[PDB]
Amino acid sequence: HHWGYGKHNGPEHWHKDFPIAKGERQSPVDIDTHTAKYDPSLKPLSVSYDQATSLRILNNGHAFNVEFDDSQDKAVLKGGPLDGTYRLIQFHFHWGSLDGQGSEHTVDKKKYAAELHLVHWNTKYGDFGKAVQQPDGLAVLGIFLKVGSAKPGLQKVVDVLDSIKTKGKSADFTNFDPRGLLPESLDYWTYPGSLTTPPLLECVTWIVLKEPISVSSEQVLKFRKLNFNGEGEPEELMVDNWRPAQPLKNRQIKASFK
Ligand SMILES: NS(=O)(=O)c1ccc2c(c1)[C@H]1CCC[C@H]1[C@@H](c1ccc(O)cc1Cl)N2
Ligand SMILES: [Zn+2]
Repeated sequence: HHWGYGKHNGPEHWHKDFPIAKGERQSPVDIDTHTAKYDPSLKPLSVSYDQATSLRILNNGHAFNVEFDDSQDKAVLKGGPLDGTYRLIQFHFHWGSLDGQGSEHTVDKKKYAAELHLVHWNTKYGDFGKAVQQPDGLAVLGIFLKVGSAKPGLQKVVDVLDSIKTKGKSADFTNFDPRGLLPESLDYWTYPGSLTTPPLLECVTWIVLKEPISVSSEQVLKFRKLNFNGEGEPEELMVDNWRPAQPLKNRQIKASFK
């Protein structure tokens, strides 16, 4: 009886195994655009992905993860609210059963069809396992997906999903360039928060881009053909793998922009 996104094991249940679920800096949150303050001291974000080395794509029973070689400073996130250098380790998405839901963060209570998380760890903690124990261990770059025009840079992801339909399946996934998933603008909101799944550790600087990317109906439909279950188990479609908005509590969301 492991955590998941069903009626009996979903987000309202997680606090029983992970009491930090009701903590002081939980993610995601609603971004009230009128209450977020412009912080003219925030530096522009630095996204250096030109040497990014993708290795593998994995269905972990909760989402699919595209994993990167993070054994050197290849793909890094710096500037914005961050002190130091954060190394890209993996990306994944959260998505809905319908185009009207799927994102974890909301903007004035608006839900997007999906949300991309580019996950980075602080290189002063040496490994991701150490970083998740620190209040400034991770920086997650969050990008909203809306349904409209196709995102050409996503199609290589969409087309390998047949090969990792069920929990525990992995496939080689080399030479994938995550710059193809970025919107034009790097305008962002930032706040201190948490992992959005168990173990819900309060180790994340969230950096949420204002500008969504557009993906096609056919592209998101392929996300929705994935399975939460293992091979040879009854089919349960991988949909609505998103946690809802958590209380902001004693936090301010800052904007990089007016
Ligand atoms: N939706 S998200 O981007 O907020 C997110 C949610 C859950 C997890 C991650 C990212 C990644 C990133 C850091 C820890 C890691 C993971 C975990 C797995 C195995 C481990 O041994 C440790 C950890 Cl903590 N859990
Ligand atoms: Zn995530």
